[PDB]
Amino acid sequence: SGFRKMAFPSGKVEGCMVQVTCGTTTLNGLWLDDVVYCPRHVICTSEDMLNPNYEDLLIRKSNHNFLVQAGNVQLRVIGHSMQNCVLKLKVDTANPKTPKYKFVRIQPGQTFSVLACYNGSPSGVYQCAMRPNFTIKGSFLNGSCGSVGFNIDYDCVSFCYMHHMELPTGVHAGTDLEGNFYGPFVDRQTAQAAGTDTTITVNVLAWLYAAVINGDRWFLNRFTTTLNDFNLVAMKYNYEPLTQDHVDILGPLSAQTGIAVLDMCASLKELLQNGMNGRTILGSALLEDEFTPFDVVRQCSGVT
Amino acid sequence: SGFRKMAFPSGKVEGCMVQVTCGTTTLNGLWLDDVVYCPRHVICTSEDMLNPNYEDLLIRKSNHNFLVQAGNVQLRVIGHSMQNCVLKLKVDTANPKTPKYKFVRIQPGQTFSVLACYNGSPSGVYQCAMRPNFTIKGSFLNGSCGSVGFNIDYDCVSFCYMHHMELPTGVHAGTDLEGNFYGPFVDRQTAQAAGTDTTITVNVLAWLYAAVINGDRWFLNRFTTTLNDFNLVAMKYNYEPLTQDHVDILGPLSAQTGIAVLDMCASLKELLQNGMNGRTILGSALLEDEFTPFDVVRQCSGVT
Ligand SMILES: O=C(Nc1cnccc1CO)[C@@H]1COc2ccc(Cl)cc21
Ligand SMILES: O=C(Nc1cnccc1CO)[C@@H]1COc2ccc(Cl)cc21
Repeated sequence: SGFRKMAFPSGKVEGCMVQVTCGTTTLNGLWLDDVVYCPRHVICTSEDMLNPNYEDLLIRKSNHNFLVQAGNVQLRVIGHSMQNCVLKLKVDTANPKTPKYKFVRIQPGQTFSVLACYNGSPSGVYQCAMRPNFTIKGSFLNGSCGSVGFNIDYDCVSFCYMHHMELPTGVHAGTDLEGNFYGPFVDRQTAQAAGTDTTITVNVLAWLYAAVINGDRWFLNRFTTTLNDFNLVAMKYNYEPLTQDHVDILGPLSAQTGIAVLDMCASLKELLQNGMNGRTILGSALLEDEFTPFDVVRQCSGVT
Repeated sequence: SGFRKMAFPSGKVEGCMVQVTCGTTTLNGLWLDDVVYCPRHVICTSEDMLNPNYEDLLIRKSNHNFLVQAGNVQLRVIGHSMQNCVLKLKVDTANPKTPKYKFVRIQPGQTFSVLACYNGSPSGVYQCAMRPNFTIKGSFLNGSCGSVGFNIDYDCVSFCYMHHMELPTGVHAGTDLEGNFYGPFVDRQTAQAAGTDTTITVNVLAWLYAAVINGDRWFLNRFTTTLNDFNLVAMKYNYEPLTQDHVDILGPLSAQTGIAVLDMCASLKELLQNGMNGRTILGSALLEDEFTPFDVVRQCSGVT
């Protein structure tokens, strides 16, 4: 009973957080095995962030300039390299708390948990979606750079995001763990356009299924629609066009509830065209798109 | 930049979760030092839950009937006692992962994080408020009993909630860590009235301050109100009456933003009387009451 915006338990990731300091800049690093990963802009001053030449800035740094600390534990840096927008600091000690892990580049519309950190110390955990425009709407202040996003599949942490920047619009941008930005962003203090964003249709439908499962059913109607008709409505309301691949991933929810995917699309069509009429769905007065169909299945079945 | 419903990092609590089995019933326990705490209904069958005589049911149980497991680790039970609605199982080994901790009974309107667990394994973490009627609107399925709610103040975990029951309305009830229920509830399968609930006014005001801090300002107006006038509106809309104690705790947010508490009350008054007019505040289309003023200060300053 009930449905919440749930994050993965963060313990496995907390054990990996370290503080990295280079010169006067301090941010967070991720210590996995004998490597610490962090945003390459740890090597910049504020003066450098205008248009940093990272290759030249890194050439002025030696292993001993990267101060890495995990609480009392001071790590000895024996190598450094830049890969895209991340620095990889080789340390002489493998992290004893390294969980089973993978580095994954997530697709837009997928969800993940963020462990917000400051000075290498975890402050909170929240779940969010990678927007279709490759930004995330997080909660990050100065010092949060290097905080990571992840998913967990039994004992394996799949790291998918490392925080780098807040855009002038207040939304967030970052990279995968190989240092490649999600979206068109560059690690420089310049105003940068985030694309037109859309609502993640398949996630809204998944959440409507979660609502029916939990007893919020008022939005179910006597109608049906087609993918074509539904996509005309999706385009009008800036929703992602629904494909057969999205219908296929909604199969388990359709099977469990007995509500055909296109019938749920007709409920979503009516909600887009008429609004919620002052009512709520799972405690929300808007259509929620931060739950994937897999998240709904996991939460509704009790997966650990 | 940004404001999210953030939970505390759950690692310190994950290290305390164990599975407790008595007969055919399995639920979660909390292993702190050499004691495992769990709901006393672990000693019931479904047949017993109608009107259990817990004293008589526990008399039929010996230490060896309580099977406590923490992954591979099997714990040896050397004592058992019932305190209110919790069982305390003394084990021969202190939990090496016991964090610094306290047991606290929270007040209605306070917030905390829940680590939802099944079979002693953590599945997710979310933040919620203890409703003014002493229920919580969580996400719990069968097997989640014994999952705990907590807050963290630097290195100290204050445990405040242990999950026991889902009411027929789909809301949740549980106890403090001394086994005293929050609210009028009893651990028996009988339909039980949860009181009339109200919206946590001081938390809505705190969240409006968080909104202004983050740039959502459209709801600020040219008006002011008084505590008396505001409380007539609060009563009409089923909000908690605002007191000077609530105004006092909003002091830091008022000081930081320069918006007097009674001016923010006039914005809240206009939102109650006129609705949101199809607009949103911090990504919500309703007035959010699950952030306390302390939560807003912590999140807006970056506390670890
Ligand atoms: O954005 C930043 N930090 C930040 C991140 N998240 C949240 C807040 C902040 C600073 O208030 C810094 C300041 O400007 C740049 C430009 C490029 C990069 Cl890669 C990083 C930064
Ligand atoms: O409520 C329960 N479990 C539960 C909790 N949270 C979520 C779901 C469930 C079961 O679906 C069980 C079944 O009925 C009773 C009556 C009294 C108590 Cl103390 C416990 C229980």
